[PDB]
Amino acid sequence: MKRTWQPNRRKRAKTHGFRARMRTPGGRKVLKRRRQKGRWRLTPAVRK
Amino acid sequence: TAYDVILAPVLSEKAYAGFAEGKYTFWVHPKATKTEIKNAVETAFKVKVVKVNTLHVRGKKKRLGRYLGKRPDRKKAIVQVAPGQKIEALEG
RNA sequence: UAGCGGGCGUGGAUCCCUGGAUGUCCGAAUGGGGGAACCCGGCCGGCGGGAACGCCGGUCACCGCGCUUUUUGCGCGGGGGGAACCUGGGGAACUGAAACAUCUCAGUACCCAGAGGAGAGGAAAGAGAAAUCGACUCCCUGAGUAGCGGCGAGCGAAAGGGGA
RNA sequence: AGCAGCGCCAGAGAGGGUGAAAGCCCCGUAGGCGAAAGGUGGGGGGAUAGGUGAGGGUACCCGAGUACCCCGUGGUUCGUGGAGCCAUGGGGGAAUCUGGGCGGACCACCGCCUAAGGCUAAGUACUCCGGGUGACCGAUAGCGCACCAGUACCGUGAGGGAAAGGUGAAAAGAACCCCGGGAGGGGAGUGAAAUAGAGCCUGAAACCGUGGGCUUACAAGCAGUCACGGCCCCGCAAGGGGUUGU
RNA sequence: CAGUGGAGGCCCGAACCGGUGGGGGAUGCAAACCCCUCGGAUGAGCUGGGGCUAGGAGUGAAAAGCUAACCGAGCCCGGAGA
RNA sequence: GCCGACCCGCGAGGGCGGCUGGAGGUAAGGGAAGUGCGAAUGCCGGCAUGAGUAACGAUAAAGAGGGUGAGAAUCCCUCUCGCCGUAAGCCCAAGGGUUCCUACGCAAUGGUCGUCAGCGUAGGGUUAGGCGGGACCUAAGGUGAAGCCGAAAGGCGUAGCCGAAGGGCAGCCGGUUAAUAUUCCGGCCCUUCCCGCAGGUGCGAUGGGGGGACGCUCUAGGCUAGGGGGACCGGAGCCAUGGACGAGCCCGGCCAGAAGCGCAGGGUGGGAGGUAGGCAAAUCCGCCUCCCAAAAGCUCUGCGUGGUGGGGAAGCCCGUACGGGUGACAACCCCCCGAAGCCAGGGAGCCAAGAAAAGCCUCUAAGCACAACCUGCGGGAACCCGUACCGCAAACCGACACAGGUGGGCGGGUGCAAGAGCACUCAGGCGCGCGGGAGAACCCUCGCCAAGGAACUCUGCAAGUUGGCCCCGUAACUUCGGGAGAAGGGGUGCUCCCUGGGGUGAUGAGCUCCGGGGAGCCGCAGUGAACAGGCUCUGGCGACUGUUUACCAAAAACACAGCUCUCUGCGAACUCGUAAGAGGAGGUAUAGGGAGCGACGCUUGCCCGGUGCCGGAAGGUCAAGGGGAGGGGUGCAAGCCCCGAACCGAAGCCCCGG
Ligand SMILES: [Mg+2]
Ligand SMILES: [Mg+2]
Ligand SMILES: [Mg+2]
Ligand SMILES: [Mg+2]
Ligand SMILES: [Mg+2]
Ligand SMILES: [Mg+2]
Ligand SMILES: [Mg+2]
Ligand SMILES: [Mg+2]
Ligand SMILES: [Mg+2]
Ligand SMILES: [Mg+2]
Ligand SMILES: [Mg+2]
Ligand SMILES: [Mg+2]
Ligand SMILES: [Mg+2]
Ligand SMILES: [Mg+2]
Ligand SMILES: [Mg+2]
Ligand SMILES: [Mg+2]
Ligand SMILES: [Mg+2]
Ligand SMILES: [Mg+2]
Ligand SMILES: [Mg+2]
Ligand SMILES: [Mg+2]
Ligand SMILES: [Mg+2]
Ligand SMILES: [Mg+2]
Ligand SMILES: [Mg+2]
Ligand SMILES: [Mg+2]
Ligand SMILES: [Mg+2]
Ligand SMILES: [Mg+2]
Ligand SMILES: [Mg+2]
Ligand SMILES: [Mg+2]
Ligand SMILES: [Mg+2]
Ligand SMILES: [Mg+2]
Ligand SMILES: [Mg+2]
Ligand SMILES: [Mg+2]
Ligand SMILES: [Mg+2]
Ligand SMILES: [Mg+2]
Ligand SMILES: [Mg+2]
Ligand SMILES: [Mg+2]
Ligand SMILES: [Mg+2]
Ligand SMILES: [Mg+2]
Ligand SMILES: [Mg+2]
Ligand SMILES: [Mg+2]
Ligand SMILES: [Mg+2]
Ligand SMILES: [Mg+2]
Ligand SMILES: [Mg+2]
Ligand SMILES: [Mg+2]
Ligand SMILES: [Mg+2]
Ligand SMILES: [Mg+2]
Ligand SMILES: [Mg+2]
Ligand SMILES: [Mg+2]
Ligand SMILES: [Mg+2]
Ligand SMILES: [Mg+2]
Ligand SMILES: [Mg+2]
Ligand SMILES: [Mg+2]
Ligand SMILES: [Mg+2]
Ligand SMILES: [Mg+2]
Ligand SMILES: [Mg+2]
Ligand SMILES: [Mg+2]
Ligand SMILES: [Mg+2]
Ligand SMILES: [Mg+2]
Ligand SMILES: [Mg+2]
Ligand SMILES: [Mg+2]
Ligand SMILES: [Mg+2]
Ligand SMILES: [Mg+2]
Ligand SMILES: [Mg+2]
Ligand SMILES: [Mg+2]
Ligand SMILES: [Mg+2]
Ligand SMILES: [Mg+2]
Ligand SMILES: [Mg+2]
Ligand SMILES: [Mg+2]
Ligand SMILES: [Mg+2]
Ligand SMILES: [Mg+2]
Ligand SMILES: [Mg+2]
Ligand SMILES: [Mg+2]
Ligand SMILES: [Mg+2]
Ligand SMILES: [Mg+2]
Ligand SMILES: [Mg+2]
Ligand SMILES: [Mg+2]
Ligand SMILES: [Mg+2]
Ligand SMILES: [Mg+2]
Ligand SMILES: [Mg+2]
Ligand SMILES: [Mg+2]
Ligand SMILES: [Mg+2]
Ligand SMILES: [Mg+2]
Ligand SMILES: [Mg+2]
Ligand SMILES: [Mg+2]
Ligand SMILES: [Mg+2]
Ligand SMILES: [Mg+2]
Ligand SMILES: [Mg+2]
Ligand SMILES: [Mg+2]
Ligand SMILES: [Mg+2]
Ligand SMILES: [Mg+2]
Ligand SMILES: [Mg+2]
Ligand SMILES: [Mg+2]
Ligand SMILES: [Mg+2]
Ligand SMILES: [Mg+2]
Ligand SMILES: [Mg+2]
Ligand SMILES: [Mg+2]
Ligand SMILES: [Mg+2]
Ligand SMILES: [Mg+2]
Ligand SMILES: [Mg+2]
Ligand SMILES: [Mg+2]
Ligand SMILES: [Mg+2]
Ligand SMILES: [Mg+2]
Ligand SMILES: [Mg+2]
Ligand SMILES: [Mg+2]
Ligand SMILES: [Mg+2]
Ligand SMILES: [Mg+2]
Ligand SMILES: [Mg+2]
Ligand SMILES: [Mg+2]
Ligand SMILES: [Mg+2]
Ligand SMILES: [Mg+2]
Ligand SMILES: [Mg+2]
Ligand SMILES: [Mg+2]
Ligand SMILES: [Mg+2]
Ligand SMILES: [Mg+2]
Ligand SMILES: [Mg+2]
Ligand SMILES: [Mg+2]
Ligand SMILES: [Mg+2]
Ligand SMILES: [Mg+2]
Ligand SMILES: [Mg+2]
Ligand SMILES: [Mg+2]
Ligand SMILES: [Mg+2]
Ligand SMILES: [Mg+2]
Ligand SMILES: [Mg+2]
Ligand SMILES: [Mg+2]
Ligand SMILES: [Mg+2]
Ligand SMILES: [Mg+2]
Ligand SMILES: [Mg+2]
Ligand SMILES: [Mg+2]
Ligand SMILES: [Mg+2]
Ligand SMILES: [Mg+2]
Ligand SMILES: [Mg+2]
Ligand SMILES: [Mg+2]
Ligand SMILES: [Mg+2]
Ligand SMILES: [Mg+2]
Ligand SMILES: [Mg+2]
Ligand SMILES: [Mg+2]
Ligand SMILES: [Mg+2]
Ligand SMILES: [Mg+2]
Ligand SMILES: [Mg+2]
Ligand SMILES: [Mg+2]
Ligand SMILES: [Mg+2]
Ligand SMILES: [Mg+2]
Ligand SMILES: [Mg+2]
Ligand SMILES: [Mg+2]
Ligand SMILES: [Mg+2]
Ligand SMILES: [Mg+2]
Ligand SMILES: [Mg+2]
Ligand SMILES: [Mg+2]
Ligand SMILES: [Mg+2]
Ligand SMILES: [Mg+2]
Ligand SMILES: [Mg+2]
Ligand SMILES: [Mg+2]
Ligand SMILES: [Mg+2]
Ligand SMILES: [Mg+2]
Ligand SMILES: [Mg+2]
Ligand SMILES: [Mg+2]
Ligand SMILES: [Mg+2]
Ligand SMILES: [Mg+2]
Ligand SMILES: [Mg+2]
Ligand SMILES: [Mg+2]
Ligand SMILES: [Mg+2]
Ligand SMILES: [Mg+2]
Ligand SMILES: [Mg+2]
Ligand SMILES: [Mg+2]
Ligand SMILES: [Mg+2]
Ligand SMILES: [Mg+2]
Ligand SMILES: [Mg+2]
Ligand SMILES: [Mg+2]
Ligand SMILES: [Mg+2]
Repeated sequence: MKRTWQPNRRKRAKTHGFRARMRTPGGRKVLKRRRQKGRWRLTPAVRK
Repeated sequence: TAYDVILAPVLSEKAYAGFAEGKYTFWVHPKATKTEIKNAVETAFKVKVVKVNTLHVRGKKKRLGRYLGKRPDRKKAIVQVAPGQKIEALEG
């Protein structure tokens, strides 16, 4: 039955993407923490 | 900056296949136009290219111990030299 | 970091400090776009036979201030980051009060802007009772005092004195 | 490097390492020396910007939507209180030293200070960074991370978030033969040691197994305890240990 | 009246959408499945792709349903050792 | 650390001895604390129990010979058997990300096995002006110079810019690799850009105009895909087992293709004058006037043809692999069925009234007219990204080689009234990655049953009966449509004979589509298998189709067309927002918001005391504020300061009425 994860890349990137995060003060802090924690991936990756 | 687009020849039965016809395929630099692979191999093997073909070679992922790898990407270009011409340099 | 294959060092190699060079692409990211690391350009040079095509070097974001003849211009600056500290704008609730509403938690948590090796504050329209003191900040003290308080729970100074 | 014998150094007997336990072997330690280059640097020196007089007259100036007053609030120890002071959203709205503000309503006296422009180091705060020290941890501790960890993995995402250190002094890492497809072993060999043989120091417990001793198929059970007895074992015996029949 | 015509939240019935009854499953094939049966099926239809709306908020042919497998107030981190 | 039957201590402990261990330890006497664990459904780890138990993931299904190999139920090959075949085959898109192909290999992964693999190691493998996307357009939306708003962060937003499965745009057939192919190659055919030239024209755009440019349902003509038959064309072969050497059987008889020609369609009025409009730029468009042709012409597209290129079976030898030969010098032709596709912007009807923008064409402005546009030809130029493989699944989403989920295209034949249904079957693909036996209860799915036939039971739950098509026939009631598939019946196969009509051809034969009449044959039974309604009567609720509690409720609940009330005059009421603003609505009372009722029929009574709402210029109370008699504090005073009566002061409430 339709589960919940229905991958689509435009979506992934348009929504949790980097350009996207920088766009809003909210996402900016996210990048900020992400980086200050030392995450390797600052945002989901997308092979398309 | 010209012997830089050409990287090394690709060596493969399939590469050889087309030496017989007019077709020399080699590893080029990944950011190279066909417009440049042209003026490149042209000023490099003193031939005239009538036709360049390209394709990326997504690099396979190898590994070792726990350490999980990823081979570098590449870009074969394959050049069709003016009729009759040849490149002894490659025909070994 | 052994190995295969080759080299270099007293004509001071490796290596360590200092300055310089180079430094693709993305990122404030700034020629334009964009789904970051990709795509597409204008201008002036250059490269290939080179007009068409491609590449190479330079250059072109926006805002503020100053100068300039409206203007086109020209220069100086800004933008983003930073563990904690700091300052300004905004600002809770659990909780305590053995319910709860004033009150408390607390101007705390946090959000936002800014500052910087600190930041604030700072040379009295002051203190407050001595005809005295003499900017500001910090520590000790004064003091759990003075007071504040559904005079509940609680909260809680200053002057002065000793110091930096 | 222990033990022994005889020596020496010390402005150095902090500490570390070397096959174990070293002042004298090694690196250090005490003491002392050093920068072409970049950074720092009034601490010392020099220079510049600036700055400094007494009396008399004059009544020109001395920070405006400001003082001030009232309404609404904030700050302060101050919760509307007798409620000032500082600050200011709304309304009215001055003066220039016969000016103004304050000294907790208000008034009089006395006294203090000069608002409505700005700047100012030090003393202070913190710790990403470097170092030093610990009646601080020693791999379930200490940072989440001693290890390739903000990883693997988990979540669309914000985000969550592990596990995992140790052969030996030296790799000397076990040629070679043997069984096996391999794995793994048995010999040989190295080593002080190989049940130190490679997730290899030590190697506890649960848990699984092999061998041996005592025991059990008419027997009733919180599993033990008390007694006697048989068997087995240690001791010459007196004794003790194991087992368990009643 | 006959002809022609070809309307309709019309009828039967696949795809497709759905879940009526029963059986099965119940450490499942499966954190909602299977079989038989059944409802709609030119419409208030089903559907791919691109978009917008969210936490006292959205969305709701209204069940307090849905809002990333538990929603009478989502998830995360924080206040927090309430 | 391990052992002890010894010693000391009341005990927690300490000591001693043996074995292991192999580099630290820390008296006496004091000090300091992360200081003693059996329990917290405690936290971490390890290891047990259940138990060799349940399971091994669709009941589509196996068997044998040969080969490989240390080892085969499980890998390769062969034959037989079975299952799918609107799929369980084939091609796209998404997601996935090397899973593709080779070679070597089996520790683990694989629910068993594994020599195999989608697994480990390594090497190869993805080629484009023309396919898709970008150097094109615009949609919702997003962003956003201006501008507006907000304590900050930020919100809204014009132009513009971004945004696609929509608009526009030039490639078809065939061959080749182990693995790519409108991408390489072969053949035929195109597109832009630049340069030179020929000819031609007022050229020129971002601006004006045309066009692009549109719904649903039904539908004509012609054609193609696709499919069937052929005694005709080609073909290696076959005569079995009683018969057949034949109009026998079996196989195959296509694909692309420019110009031109043909067939079928779409598009399009032509000429002249005047013009105040398309934000006074126009020869264009619009609008008025008259004349002509009423159709052609011109323009475009589909098909057929077409120089020529290609391909081309069964069967047989070689063959693990997989193809290559044979295999023809192949033939390549007739007839029929025929689309939902094509011509395409076709036609008709309907009401719910059916994107934009660029390309393209045209008009002019600035500017140029040695330019520049336009047409032909010649020569040159033509980038970036994707291209493997999986793709209804063992490669995507579901922790799994999970019976679930996933958009578009193709989806053959025969039969059944039709069909994408059903049964069987091509092509193609599979037998679902544990087997072997046995033939107990019991469970599941399924078959049948004497007599009875609802006695079962909460309930005919479940099963069963019925079932398609054709003809006969069919009631209350009704809103005249219905109720109807009411009910109940009869027919249905096969053979011969007579015959009616439609289609293509030509009017005929052949092919095909739908029938009507008689005669007869067999069986228990003729929609002989599979698909396939049991029926009636009478209450309740709800008018009706719809909606719903994703995962225990599908209903009598919600919704609904319709009715009434009420608000709202437009900068509307109302809603979201602090605001700007937006929605309402580019709507205007035949409208919009709220509320209740809920097709339709007939109807809807009385009670305004209380509550709400509506009305009520009186009165009553009523805050700030205004007012200031009167009183106070202080000063020597001028003053300063405070308190304060009457009186004026909204809405609300009271009151009055609906
Ligand atoms: Mg791999
Ligand atoms: Mg430089
Ligand atoms: Mg850059
Ligand atoms: Mg950029
Ligand atoms: Mg360019
Ligand atoms: Mg250039
Ligand atoms: Mg030249
Ligand atoms: Mg510049
Ligand atoms: Mg001048
Ligand atoms: Mg900064
Ligand atoms: Mg702080
Ligand atoms: Mg309380
Ligand atoms: Mg309490
Ligand atoms: Mg309490
Ligand atoms: Mg603050
Ligand atoms: Mg700074
Ligand atoms: Mg300092
Ligand atoms: Mg300072
Ligand atoms: Mg300051
Ligand atoms: Mg001063
Ligand atoms: Mg001051
Ligand atoms: Mg003094
Ligand atoms: Mg009290
Ligand atoms: Mg306080
Ligand atoms: Mg000091
Ligand atoms: Mg100090
Ligand atoms: Mg001596
Ligand atoms: Mg030592
Ligand atoms: Mg030196
Ligand atoms: Mg020195
Ligand atoms: Mg100093
Ligand atoms: Mg001097
Ligand atoms: Mg001077
Ligand atoms: Mg004087
Ligand atoms: Mg004021
Ligand atoms: Mg005052
Ligand atoms: Mg206060
Ligand atoms: Mg106050
Ligand atoms: Mg009070
Ligand atoms: Mg005062
Ligand atoms: Mg004020
Ligand atoms: Mg006083
Ligand atoms: Mg006085
Ligand atoms: Mg530090
Ligand atoms: Mg440190
Ligand atoms: Mg740890
Ligand atoms: Mg551990
Ligand atoms: Mg660390
Ligand atoms: Mg995951
Ligand atoms: Mg070795
Ligand atoms: Mg050995
Ligand atoms: Mg030998
Ligand atoms: Mg083998
Ligand atoms: Mg080994
Ligand atoms: Mg030892
Ligand atoms: Mg041992
Ligand atoms: Mg081993
Ligand atoms: Mg091991
Ligand atoms: Mg052991
Ligand atoms: Mg014994
Ligand atoms: Mg006995
Ligand atoms: Mg014994
Ligand atoms: Mg009809
Ligand atoms: Mg219908
Ligand atoms: Mg129906
Ligand atoms: Mg569908
Ligand atoms: Mg539903
Ligand atoms: Mg149900
Ligand atoms: Mg059950
Ligand atoms: Mg739709
Ligand atoms: Mg909420
Ligand atoms: Mg969660
Ligand atoms: Mg708290
Ligand atoms: Mg010991
Ligand atoms: Mg000690
Ligand atoms: Mg002590
Ligand atoms: Mg403790
Ligand atoms: Mg403890
Ligand atoms: Mg305990
Ligand atoms: Mg329990
Ligand atoms: Mg067990
Ligand atoms: Mg059993
Ligand atoms: Mg079993
Ligand atoms: Mg099975
Ligand atoms: Mg079957
Ligand atoms: Mg078999
Ligand atoms: Mg063989
Ligand atoms: Mg063999
Ligand atoms: Mg053999
Ligand atoms: Mg279907
Ligand atoms: Mg792999
Ligand atoms: Mg392939
Ligand atoms: Mg294996
Ligand atoms: Mg296995
Ligand atoms: Mg499995
Ligand atoms: Mg094999
Ligand atoms: Mg093998
Ligand atoms: Mg094999
Ligand atoms: Mg071509
Ligand atoms: Mg380009
Ligand atoms: Mg505006
Ligand atoms: Mg655009
Ligand atoms: Mg195209
Ligand atoms: Mg393929
Ligand atoms: Mg192929
Ligand atoms: Mg000429
Ligand atoms: Mg013109
Ligand atoms: Mg002109
Ligand atoms: Mg134009
Ligand atoms: Mg135009
Ligand atoms: Mg236009
Ligand atoms: Mg237009
Ligand atoms: Mg359209
Ligand atoms: Mg045909
Ligand atoms: Mg045909
Ligand atoms: Mg013939
Ligand atoms: Mg015969
Ligand atoms: Mg046949
Ligand atoms: Mg046959
Ligand atoms: Mg005709
Ligand atoms: Mg005109
Ligand atoms: Mg005129
Ligand atoms: Mg004109
Ligand atoms: Mg004209
Ligand atoms: Mg003209
Ligand atoms: Mg035709
Ligand atoms: Mg043709
Ligand atoms: Mg033809
Ligand atoms: Mg022909
Ligand atoms: Mg011909
Ligand atoms: Mg040309
Ligand atoms: Mg491909
Ligand atoms: Mg599936
Ligand atoms: Mg999965
Ligand atoms: Mg399977
Ligand atoms: Mg589907
Ligand atoms: Mg079909
Ligand atoms: Mg199976
Ligand atoms: Mg029977
Ligand atoms: Mg019976
Ligand atoms: Mg009977
Ligand atoms: Mg009977
Ligand atoms: Mg009975
Ligand atoms: Mg009953
Ligand atoms: Mg039933
Ligand atoms: Mg029957
Ligand atoms: Mg009936
Ligand atoms: Mg029949
Ligand atoms: Mg004819
Ligand atoms: Mg039926
Ligand atoms: Mg009744
Ligand atoms: Mg009745
Ligand atoms: Mg009714
Ligand atoms: Mg219904
Ligand atoms: Mg439900
Ligand atoms: Mg509006
Ligand atoms: Mg409006
Ligand atoms: Mg509107
Ligand atoms: Mg309207
Ligand atoms: Mg009536
Ligand atoms: Mg009534
Ligand atoms: Mg009156
Ligand atoms: Mg009086
Ligand atoms: Mg008096
Ligand atoms: Mg008096
Ligand atoms: Mg007076
Ligand atoms: Mg009066
Ligand atoms: Mg009034
Ligand atoms: Mg009144």
